[PDB]
Parts: sequence; structure tokens; C-alpha cells
Amino acid sequence: MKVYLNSMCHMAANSKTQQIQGDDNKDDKFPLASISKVVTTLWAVDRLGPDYRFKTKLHVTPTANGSYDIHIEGSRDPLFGRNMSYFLISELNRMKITKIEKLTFDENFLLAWLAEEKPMIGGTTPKYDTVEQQASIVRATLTSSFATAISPGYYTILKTKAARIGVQMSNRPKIDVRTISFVKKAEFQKNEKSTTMVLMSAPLKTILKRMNNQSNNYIADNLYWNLGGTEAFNAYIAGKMQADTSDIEFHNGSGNNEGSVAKPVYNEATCEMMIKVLYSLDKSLSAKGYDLSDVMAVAAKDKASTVGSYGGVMAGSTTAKTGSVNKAKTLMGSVSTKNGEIYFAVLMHTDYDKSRSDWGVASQQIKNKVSQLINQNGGPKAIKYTEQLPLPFDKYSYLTKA
Repeated sequence: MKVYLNSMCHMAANSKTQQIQGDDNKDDKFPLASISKVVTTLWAVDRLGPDYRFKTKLHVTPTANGSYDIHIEGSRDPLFGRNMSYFLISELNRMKITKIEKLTFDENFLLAWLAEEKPMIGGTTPKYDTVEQQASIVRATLTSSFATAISPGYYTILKTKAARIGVQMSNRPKIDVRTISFVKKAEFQKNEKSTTMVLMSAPLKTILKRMNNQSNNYIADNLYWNLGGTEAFNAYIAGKMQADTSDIEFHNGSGNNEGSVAKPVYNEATCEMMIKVLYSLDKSLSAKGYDLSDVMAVAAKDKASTVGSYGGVMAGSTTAKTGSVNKAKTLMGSVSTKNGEIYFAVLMHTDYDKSRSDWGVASQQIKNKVSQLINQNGGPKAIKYTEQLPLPFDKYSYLTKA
């Protein structure tokens, strides 16, 4: 690979002028890769708030034969796949539901079994043209995965993690489901003897922490669509930053290639816009009592993240999001130094076709530049942070009768 710097820039968090320091390319657009996910994080924090929960509702009606019909009124929870399903099945059994006759769901019930795994973390997030096409696929996933025997290995890994955050799950959960179909919200009205039960996701801050630890494309793309997509994003950023297409041009929430191999399309912005995003996201989280480390990964301390391997002066001092696509490798976040907290962004150009004997070049240049920033500012100052365990649910997610 051959590499060169597109731009690097930075700003003290307490600057009274909010002038951004950096090279002469700091106001030129460059591909962002997954540092796009911090922009989606800021939009989601501003629109929904860090303590927002996706409230998926189950409408449960007893049946004549002693079982239940259940209709899922979806919430567009963007992290509802295998692990939330396992928790839901545990919770159904805790609520004495073991057999379902008719399971139906609406167009806001988004289910992607592998949402937190390969290949959805790094894949092209499915984009459906109609709700019927989406639901065809959700029905198939409910039939093949939700309704069939639970994997003992994945389930016991989840249950042990859930216990660490104070959530109870049963040892041998099991559900039987007779029939599964799509019912649009406009075609659903509850039965007279139905009980509504609410399954809340973990708070948005936790969903964002998991996304920004893993670099999860599925979660990022579905948050961006849920908030209105590109037309809504462009208006949000024009109203928030007085920015326009010359500052920032997005097409999806993840930063992944949104086009074809021969016509690729990547989110782009200027380095200065990345600093203004971080300043605004830090300000919105502080108003709710949170820090960037509540939604972004901490070097070394978040071992289940793309910066768990980072060491040196960044370990424990630096909160940051990585990105990589064919032509760009990027990093942005904050460094905590003896002279205070400093926002930064580093945007590198990569060419993988050349000098194939050379690898890890852009990553190591970025680490060296960020380390230098910390050291010019008196060295690292450890932040206050305990490694989080961000699962799709928490101890307030239990099914609860409304």
C-alpha cells in the first residue's frame, strides 16, 4: 500500500474561539469511511436523546386451545437480531408463554439475525424497496431462526454476559410457533382480550456504543434511515451547522460504499466538519450527564472494539472511531492530555494496488500523529472510564404489561 495525508486537524475542547488548527486541506472534502458513524451518532443523540429506548410492543391474546396469538408492533429497533430474540424468548417463557399459534408483525419490526456479527458489521446493509419485500425476509428469519431450537453455545455466551449486567435469563428457553405472517400496522387492531407487553431496547447510548465499538454498518445505516435518510440529514446539518454539500455530503449512515464497484459512492466531509461534529456531540451528551466514552470506544479499555489493540499514550486517554475503505483510512475523537481534552481528526489516503510489500502504513501514521498530539500537550491523562458491556437489552428491558 502507498499512503499520503489528506488532512489532520484538532481543537482544544475548551477553546473560546472554536478556531480549528490544522493543515491547509482542513476545509477540503475527503472520504470518511466509518468515522461517518460519529455523524450518525450526533444526529441520533440530538433527535432521540441518549436515554431513548425502542419500545417494541407485543399484543398477546389467549387462544381457545390454550396457547397465544402474538402481534409484534415494531419500534424500528436497529439492533434486533439473534441476541434480542434470545432475550425475548426467555422473557416469553418467564411470562408463561411457550406456544404461539399465529405470530404476526408489522412493517416496523426490523429483524436481522446476524445484526451484531459477520457479515452485517462490515456488509452492505439490505435496503428494501417495499415493506412487503422486507417482511418476506423477516417472515423467513422468524421461521428459520426465531422459531427453531436455540443454539446452546451462542445462548450460554449471551446469558453469561447478561448476568454481568444484572439481567436474568432462563437456562433452557424454548418457543413453538405454528404460523407466521406479515400484518401492516394499518391492518392491525388489537383483540378485545389482548394484553400489550412492552420490550424496551437498551438505551440509545448503549446501541451507539455497540455500533461504534464494532463499526457496525447495519446499526448505522438503519439509524440514518429511521431518522429520515439523506433528505432529512441534509436539512438537519444545514440547520445545526449552517453546512451544505460543500462541507459534508452523505448518502448513508455507515460510510460504506453506497454505489457499485465501477461507480462507488462514499460519504465525504471536511476535517473541520468532523471537529464541529465532535464538539456538538460532546455538548449534547454533557447536557444529559454523559461523555464521548458513553457512545464511542476508548483505546485499550474497550477490548471488544476496533481500538482495543491501541496502546502507548493513547491507551486509556483517547476516545475514538476508526474508519477504513479502499481509498481512505481515518480516525477521529478526543485525546485527554495534561493540558486538557482535544478533539482531532486524521484523514489518510490509501492506495492498496502499490508497493504491496508495505502494509499497516496508514494505521501506523495515524497512531504516530495522534501520539505526537498527546505528547506535545504534556502527555496522556487517563479518562474516568470503566469498560462497558453493551448488549441490545438491559435490566429495564424485561417484558412488562402496559
